[PDB]
Amino acid sequence: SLAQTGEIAMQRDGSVAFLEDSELCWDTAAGSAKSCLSVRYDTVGNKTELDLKQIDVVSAKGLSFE
Amino acid sequence: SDGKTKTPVVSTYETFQDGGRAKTINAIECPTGLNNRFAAVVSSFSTAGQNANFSSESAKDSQGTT
Repeated sequence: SLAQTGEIAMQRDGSVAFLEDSELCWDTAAGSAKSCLSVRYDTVGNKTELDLKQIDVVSAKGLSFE
Repeated sequence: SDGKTKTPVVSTYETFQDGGRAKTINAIECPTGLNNRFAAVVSSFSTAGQNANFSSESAKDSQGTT
């Protein structure tokens, strides 16, 4: 018996999608503090949110919105 | 910004249409959980009242006071 779990490897072609509400994280020099981000959905909004609020500052070059 | 979540401010050049009727401007659609804000600030003006056309950003027509 095989079980397709969270262990499935993410491919450089992007064919494999993340699991719902899973977090992409970085090791930071804070030691063992993780600085993560995710794409969440708020059904109480029907809107997709790219949540970066775990990261203190986001520094861009160009920046555009709608 | 200081614990409050904000959207970027967007700007429009506005004049009243002749007839002295109030100006209708549509409010931007706010993300879920945020509320609309508005501010009007003075750019060009005279005491011409209805005898003027300021609708061009590059020149101002002022025909004096009624």
